[PDB]
Amino acid sequence: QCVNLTTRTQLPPAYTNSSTRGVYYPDKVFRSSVLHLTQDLFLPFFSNVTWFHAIHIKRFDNPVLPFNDGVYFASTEKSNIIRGWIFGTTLDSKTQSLLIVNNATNVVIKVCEFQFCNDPFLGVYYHRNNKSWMESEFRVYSSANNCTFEYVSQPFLMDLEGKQGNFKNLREFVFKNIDGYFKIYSKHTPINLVRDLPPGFSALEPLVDLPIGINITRFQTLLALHRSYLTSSSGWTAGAAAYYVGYLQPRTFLLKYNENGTITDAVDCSLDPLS
Amino acid sequence: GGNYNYLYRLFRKSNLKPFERDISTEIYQAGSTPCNGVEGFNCYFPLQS
Amino acid sequence: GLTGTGVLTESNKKFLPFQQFGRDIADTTDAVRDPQTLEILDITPCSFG
Ligand SMILES: C=CC1=C(C)/C(=C/c2[nH]c(/C=C3N=C(/C=C4\NC(=O)C(C)=C4C=C)C(C)=C\3CCC(=O)O)c(CCC(=O)O)c2C)NC1=O
Ligand SMILES: *[C@@H]1O[C@H](CO)[C@@H](O[C@@H]2O[C@H](CO)[C@@H](O)[C@H](O)[C@H]2NC(C)=O)[C@H](O)[C@H]1NC(C)=O
Ligand SMILES: *[C@@H]1O[C@H](CO)[C@@H](O[C@@H]2O[C@H](CO)[C@@H](O)[C@H](O)[C@H]2NC(C)=O)[C@H](O)[C@H]1NC(C)=O
Ligand SMILES: *[C@@H]1O[C@H](CO)[C@@H](O[C@@H]2O[C@H](CO)[C@@H](O)[C@H](O)[C@H]2NC(C)=O)[C@H](O)[C@H]1NC(C)=O
Ligand SMILES: *[C@@H]1O[C@H](CO)[C@@H](O)[C@H](O)[C@H]1NC(C)=O
Ligand SMILES: *[C@@H]1O[C@H](CO)[C@@H](O)[C@H](O)[C@H]1NC(C)=O
Ligand SMILES: *[C@@H]1O[C@H](CO)[C@@H](O)[C@H](O)[C@H]1NC(C)=O
Ligand SMILES: *[C@@H]1O[C@H](CO)[C@@H](O)[C@H](O)[C@H]1NC(C)=O
Ligand SMILES: *[C@@H]1O[C@H](CO)[C@@H](O)[C@H](O)[C@H]1NC(C)=O
Ligand SMILES: *[C@@H]1O[C@H](CO)[C@@H](O)[C@H](O)[C@H]1NC(C)=O
Repeated sequence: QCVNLTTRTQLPPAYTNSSTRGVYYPDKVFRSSVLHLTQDLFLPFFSNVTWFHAIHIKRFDNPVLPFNDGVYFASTEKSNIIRGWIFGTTLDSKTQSLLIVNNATNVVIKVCEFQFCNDPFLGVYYHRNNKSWMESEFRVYSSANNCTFEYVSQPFLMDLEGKQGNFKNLREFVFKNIDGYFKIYSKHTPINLVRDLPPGFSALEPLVDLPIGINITRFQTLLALHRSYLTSSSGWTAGAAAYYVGYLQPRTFLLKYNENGTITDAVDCSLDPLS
Repeated sequence: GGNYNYLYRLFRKSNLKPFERDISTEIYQAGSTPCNGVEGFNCYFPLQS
Repeated sequence: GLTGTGVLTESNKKFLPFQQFGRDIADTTDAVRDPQTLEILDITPCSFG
C-alpha cells in the first residue's frame, strides 16, 4: 500500500552548529569526582550538523542518509511527529534491515527482511464531530519475511493532539553499530523555544544494546502525517517539528565526573589551543 | 542416504565483521560479465550443502 | 565473584540503578551493593602500618 506524495515545495538545505552536545557514558562503572581522559568516537564540538524540518511551505523531509560511523540525532518538537527510524544497507528484500517504530500504542523493534516503501510514513486522522486524533495509517513497508529479532513493549496510550505554540520537547539520540551490537544512547529535555537547537551541554546515558548482528550503512526517519477534512497522494497536511543530524568522528575527550557519578563537563582535545 | 539440511556460504565479496550474520542469497559474480540474477558460467549460488 | 580480604563494616552511599561496583581514586574496590539484603555496605582495609 505504498504511496508516493506529490505536493512538496523545493527548499535548499540548512546547516547549524553543534555547540557542546553529543557526549555519552563510555563505561557503566560508578566513578566519583574523576577527571578521565579517553579516546573514542565522539561528536566534535561546534561541528556542522544538517537541519531538516516538517512545517506547513510544503515541507516534509525524510531522505536516506549515510551511517558512516554512528550518528547523533536531535529532535525538537511540541507534538509527537517523529515516530522512528529504519536502518539498513540497501532497504529492499535482498538484505536484512532494522525497524524502530512507535505506533502510538507500542514501540516495536524488528530485524527482518523488509520491502520498504519509497516514501514511508505514519498517519493520524482528525475528526471534528468528537475532535479526536487517532492513528489510521502504517504506510511503512509492503512485505516482511525471514525475520530474526523481534521485540514489542507493554501497551500504552499517548497524546496525538496537534498542539500549537513553541517546541516543548528536545530528544537526543546517539546510534552506534559495534561488533554486532546496536548501541542506543538517549536523553530528554524540556524546553521553551523555537527555530534552533539550544546551545548547552548534553548528558546522554545508555539506553539499549540490541544484539542484531547486521551491516548498516544507510538510514531513514519515519514521521507522522496529519489528515483532516481541511484537505490520497495530495490530500494531506504536515505537522511542525525539526530534526538535526550529525556524524561521529574519532576524537580524544576529557570527561569530568562529579560526586554523584554524573558527567557535568567535557573538553574536546582538538578545538582550539586553549582546550 | 545423505543428510543435506545443513548449509554453508562459499563465496562472498569481503570478510565478515565479528558477530555478523549474512543470509542473503544473491548470485555471486566470479567473472567480469554481469550475472543478471541467473546462474551460469562464472555465476554461482553462494550457499552449498 | 569478587574476592578480597579485609574487615566488614556498615556504611552508606547511593547507586544509580544499573550500577553495582564503585571504584576509588587508586582504582581499588570501594563500594558494592549486597545481593541478598539489598544494602550498600562497603569494605575497609585490615592491615595497619
Ligand atoms: C522511538 C523509540 C522510543 C524509545 C526508545 C522510547 C523510550 C522512552 N520514552 C519514554 C517516555 C516518552 N516517550 C515519548 C515519546 C517519544 N520518545 C521517543 O523516544 C520518541 C521518538 C517519541 C515519540 C515521539 C513521550 C511523549 C514520553 C513521555 C511519557 C510520559 O512522561 O508519561 C520513556 C520513559 C518511560 C519510563 O521511564 O517509564 C522511555 C524509556 N520512547 C520511544 O518512543
Ligand atoms: C470519534 O469519531 C470518529 C468518526 O466517526 C469515530 O470513528 C468511527 O468509529 C466507528 C467504530 O468505533 C467506525 O465504524 C467508523 O467507521 C469510524 N468513523 C470513520 C469516519 O472512520 C470514533 O470512533 C470516535 N471516537 C470515540 C467516540 O471515542
Ligand atoms: C501497533 O500497535 C499495536 C498495539 O495496539 C500492535 O498490536 C499487536 O498486534 C498483534 C497481532 O495483531 C497482537 O498479537 C498483539 O497483542 C498486539 N499488541 C498489543 C495489543 O499491545 C501492533 O503490532 C503494532 N504495529 C506493528 C507494526 O507492530
Ligand atoms: C556492508 O554494506 C556495504 C554497502 O553495500 C558494503 O560496502 C560495499 O562493498 C562492496 C564489496 O566490495 C563494494 O563493491 C561497494 O563499493 C561497497 N559500498 C560502499 C558504500 O562502501 C560493505 O562491504 C558491507 N560490509 C561487509 C563486511 O561486507
Ligand atoms: C511511488 O509509488 C507508486 C505507487 O506506490 C509507484 O508506482 C512508483 O513507482 C513509486 N515511485 C518510484 C520512483 O518508484
Ligand atoms: C557546513 O557545510 C556547508 C555545506 O557543506 C558549508 O557551506 C558551511 O560553510 C559549513 N559550515 C558551517 C558552520 O555551516
Ligand atoms: C557557532 O555560533 C553561531 C551559531 O550558534 C554561528 O553563527 C557561528 O558561525 C558558529 N561558529 C563556528 C561554527 O565556529
Ligand atoms: C528466506 O525466505 C525464503 C522464502 O520463503 C526461504 O526459502 C528461505 O529458507 C529463507 N531463509 C532463511 C534463512 O530463513
Ligand atoms: C546529588 O544528588 C542528591 C540527591 O538529590 C542531591 O541532593 C545533590 O545536590 C546532588 N549533588 C549535586 C552536586 O548536585
Ligand atoms: C532472597 O531473595 C529476595 C529477593 O530479592 C531477597 O529480598 C532476600 O533478601 C533474599 N534472601 C533471603 C534469605 O530471603
